[PDB]
Amino acid sequence: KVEGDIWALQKDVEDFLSPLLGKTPVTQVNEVTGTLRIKGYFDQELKAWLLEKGF
Amino acid sequence: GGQWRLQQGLAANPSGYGPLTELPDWSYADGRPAPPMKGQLRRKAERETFARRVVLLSQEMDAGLQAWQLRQQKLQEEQRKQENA
Amino acid sequence: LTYFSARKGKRKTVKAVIDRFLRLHCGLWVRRKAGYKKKLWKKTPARKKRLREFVFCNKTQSKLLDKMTTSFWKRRNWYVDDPYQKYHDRTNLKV
Amino acid sequence: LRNRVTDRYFRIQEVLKHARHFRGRKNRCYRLAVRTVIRAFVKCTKARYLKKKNMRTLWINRITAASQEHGLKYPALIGNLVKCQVELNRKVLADLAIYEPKTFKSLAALASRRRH
Amino acid sequence: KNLGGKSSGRRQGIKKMEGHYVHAGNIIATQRHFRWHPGAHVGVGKNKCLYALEEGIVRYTKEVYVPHPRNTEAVDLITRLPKGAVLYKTFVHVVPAKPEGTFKLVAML
Amino acid sequence: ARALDLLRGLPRVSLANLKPNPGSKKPERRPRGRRRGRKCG
Amino acid sequence: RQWKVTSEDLILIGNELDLACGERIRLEKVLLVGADNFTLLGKPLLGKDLVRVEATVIEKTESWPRIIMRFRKRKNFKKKRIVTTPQTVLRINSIEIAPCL
Amino acid sequence: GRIPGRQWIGKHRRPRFVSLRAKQNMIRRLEIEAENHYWLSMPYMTREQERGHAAVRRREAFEAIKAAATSKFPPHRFIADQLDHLNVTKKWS
Amino acid sequence: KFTRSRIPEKVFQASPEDHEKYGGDPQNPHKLHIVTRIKSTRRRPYWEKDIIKMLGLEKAHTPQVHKNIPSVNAKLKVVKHLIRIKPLKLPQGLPAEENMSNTCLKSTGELVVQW
RNA sequence: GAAAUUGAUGGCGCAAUAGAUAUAGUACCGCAAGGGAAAGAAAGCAUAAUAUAGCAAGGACUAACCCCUAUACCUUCUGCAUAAUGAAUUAACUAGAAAUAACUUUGCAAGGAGAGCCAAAGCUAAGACCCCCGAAACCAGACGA
RNA sequence: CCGAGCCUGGUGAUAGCUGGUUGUCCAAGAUGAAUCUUAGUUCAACUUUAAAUUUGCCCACAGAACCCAAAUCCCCUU
RNA sequence: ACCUCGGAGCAGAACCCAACCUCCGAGCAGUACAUGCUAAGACUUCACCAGUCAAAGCGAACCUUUGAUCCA
Ligand SMILES: [Mg+2]
Ligand SMILES: [Mg+2]
Ligand SMILES: [Mg+2]
Ligand SMILES: [Mg+2]
Ligand SMILES: [Mg+2]
Ligand SMILES: [Mg+2]
Ligand SMILES: [Mg+2]
Ligand SMILES: [Mg+2]
Ligand SMILES: [Mg+2]
Ligand SMILES: [Mg+2]
Ligand SMILES: [Mg+2]
Ligand SMILES: [Mg+2]
Ligand SMILES: [Mg+2]
Ligand SMILES: [Mg+2]
Ligand SMILES: [Mg+2]
Ligand SMILES: [Mg+2]
Repeated sequence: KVEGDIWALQKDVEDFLSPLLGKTPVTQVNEVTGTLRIKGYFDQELKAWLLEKGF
Repeated sequence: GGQWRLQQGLAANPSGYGPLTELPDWSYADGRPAPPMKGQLRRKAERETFARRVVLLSQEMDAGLQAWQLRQQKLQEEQRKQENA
Repeated sequence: LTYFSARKGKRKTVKAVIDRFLRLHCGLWVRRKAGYKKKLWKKTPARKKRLREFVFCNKTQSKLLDKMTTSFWKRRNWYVDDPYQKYHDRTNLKV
Repeated sequence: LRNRVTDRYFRIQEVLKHARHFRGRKNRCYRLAVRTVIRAFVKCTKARYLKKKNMRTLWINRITAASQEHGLKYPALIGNLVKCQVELNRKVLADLAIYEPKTFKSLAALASRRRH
Repeated sequence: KNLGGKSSGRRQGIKKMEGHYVHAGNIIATQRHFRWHPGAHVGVGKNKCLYALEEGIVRYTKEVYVPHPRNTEAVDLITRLPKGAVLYKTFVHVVPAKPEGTFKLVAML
Repeated sequence: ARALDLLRGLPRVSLANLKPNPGSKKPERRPRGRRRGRKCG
Repeated sequence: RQWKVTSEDLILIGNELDLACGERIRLEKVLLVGADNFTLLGKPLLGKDLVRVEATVIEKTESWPRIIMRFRKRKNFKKKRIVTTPQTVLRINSIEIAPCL
Repeated sequence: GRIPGRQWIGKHRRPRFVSLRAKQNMIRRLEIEAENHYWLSMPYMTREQERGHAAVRRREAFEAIKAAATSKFPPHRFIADQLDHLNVTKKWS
Repeated sequence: KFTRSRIPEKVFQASPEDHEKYGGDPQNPHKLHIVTRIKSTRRRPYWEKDIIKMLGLEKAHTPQVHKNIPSVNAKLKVVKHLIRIKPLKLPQGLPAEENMSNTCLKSTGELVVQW
């Protein structure tokens, strides 16, 4: 349920996840549906990260 | 008559490398050069890749020989260094 | 099997499968080994031990059984003291 | 007859227009026309190889005639021109034989000279 | 008049060639009679199949063959050899790879 | 949002402009023609 | 290809040339130049100083539709394609020679 | 004068004969391959010298292959593509 | 049966007569092969087909440069009847980055840095 | 294959080979039972026979033919010009129906679904996928010496 | 048109058998086991699509039996 | 006459390989009564079914071929 600059969110997610993976994660930005899909399971890490960002 | 061309060191096929194919087919009447032909550009790219591969393979083999030389030197110097008492 | 029953129009279950196989929810099918109760007096102890075991099915065998049973048999069942409760799910499975 | 084809006339005509110059019922009856039109198109496709093959044979025949007029044989002419580094092709050589007989005479003399 | 003889092959032979990494319990070779003899860290089943008793690398060697004295036929065969003769056989060994454990610090009492 | 501004710029949304989401409607395969006809799979 | 050419001749090249129609060009690979009483032969190409062949892009067209038909009996194998090749008509304007022998 | 059965397959076949042209062709091929033997008889490096000299490049190439294989993923979807379909009813007022 | 053929090693041991005939010095041997496929892989065993594909000789009469090292030589020995091998000669040494785009492989087997 | 229990004038039809068999259960066929129609508002020829040679065309050509190239199609077969099958030809009609599980695209999301059902990211919705003709027969009830 | 009439119905009988199966275009795509079974089918192998991540083929040396040949298997490199 | 299983050759050297192919053998016995129970890891008759081997551990002691399901 992403609103606004989904591309800014994608950049932030890539920055946050590349150190964990060691490579820039592969992602799909559904700008229509407002979703960001990342290859691999990062649900817990992304939940913690979004909590820190205050969403 | 491709055998004679090969003996003279030319391409067996006159349509291979040579003036008749590598030179520009035309130019503007003013004298301005024509844009490079598609076939000539493709052939130049292929020759560049061929030269790059030649360089890469030569460098890899030379580096391998140097590394083997260094390994032999390290082995002999270390086995000599073991003589310390 | 019956893909469309004549009374409901539904897909039917092959009850011969239900009488023989256990489905673990994750998608695995467990079975007994054939002959595990037959002429045990002439089978070596190792063979008897192999025969007394509960055994998983192939991928294609599992697919066949899935086709032959309906979605009722492929649900989560929270039985009281199910001996297979722990086996109903897979863990640490990479691909 | 919920859905019926209404274009069959035009679909038939597309084939028949290519058969209109055939003999017999092949130019009228679609059943027969379509088979022959397919064969005609396949022949048209495969004939692009034979056109090139026959032109070179025609050029070689004409060059042979022209060179024999000057005592040369076609192999000698072609080989000696190559050895003299003249890269005229057979199409041009046949054109010269027909329309520039003095130039072809010059080339034949050149080939014989090189041969000697 | 010739019946039978339709039995299929037993698919026996070496399962792990030399240098292959082998975990404990892996069958190394199945044979009908003793083509290869068990070496170090290699066991023998009822049916004379060779399996690895440790986790390591499989090696094949040739070693002098001294049978168990209770193996009466082999002992007689040896008794009939000349003085210089020594029997040899092909043996399969597993060169164990990992150490059998390490000492770790658990508590700094 | 910029999407609503794009709408403001674009033609009116009507029943003549509607399209299913790409990838949601697979083409229907039916046994006519060379590749799907003859023995029809 | 090699074209036997003279002033005012028309030549049909089977490809687009990236030239505007009416644009003047110099044909640089001249293998032979000949007159009534003499001919000059390159080995294989004559020098630029000797001969100057000039042309003009008169037309840029597409060829008539060419049919490519593939058929194999008793295999349900039948394919049809129509291809049009680009073409350029060039008019040879003049052939000049110079006394550079 | 007919050959029984089908030609070139049976026990009795059409006698085939070797022309001087065929002999020359075979000899030409043989000469090419004798030269191949000579040029294959002089390795530049020994097997032990070549051991590992290309390991780095081979590993990087396989890393590239793995990256391409594991980067497969659906493409992005843009609001612009969806909304541009409204233009099918663009007119002149 | 038909099988892979093991070429005896003595086949690949050049003699002084061969050295004179072909003009290669066993000391300081050439570094790179130029290999061209001059024969079809059709009607040849699948292993020869695979070797050709590995060496990148799918197109006939297209020269390919390979290392003159024992493993490449083993593959080339497998498919030696389908290829022409000539040493790559470098009269001006290997091309520099400046003239990497101005090289040409002469039919003699020389890579000249001027074209 | 249950039950307890739950409780609930119109046409993205046909339009005279279609739609009813139907203008009619008539004509006609049958001893009888019984079967049961049709229809109303291009092909084929003629103008103008025919020319050496040949899957009838193609490459062409100044030129129709002459030249060169070219072993119909479908189906069934390891393999068909095959002297294996089918087809005179035109018109019209005449043959891929669907679940389980997937995948794709939406929605919502530890929940989904408009009760029931599923759920250890699932659930809901949609999209995609399963032909035509043909026996000799068997049985029931009539009709027939 | 009687080795068991004819008609209607069950009935769109059934057919592992024969025949047929209609737009365009591109792409990948070829030779074991059981079975009242060899005119069929199921599993395998092959094949197609999509997906995951990481080694795959080639491959020298070393290695693979006593009894009584061509080659093969295995894998560092490449 | 044969139909299942097994040994040898064809099929020489990993495995695998047919036949109305050339030969041979078996439908168990002897033994004991841990010839128990459990369990890593493997093999596998080209599928499945079925069939093999087995460390460690526990417990006594100190083994060398035929056939499913249902039904009783
Ligand atoms: Mg046997
Ligand atoms: Mg097809
Ligand atoms: Mg004959
Ligand atoms: Mg009820
Ligand atoms: Mg009607
Ligand atoms: Mg008419
Ligand atoms: Mg026929
Ligand atoms: Mg028939
Ligand atoms: Mg007929
Ligand atoms: Mg009477
Ligand atoms: Mg009668
Ligand atoms: Mg039927
Ligand atoms: Mg293809
Ligand atoms: Mg049976
Ligand atoms: Mg059958
Ligand atoms: Mg198996």
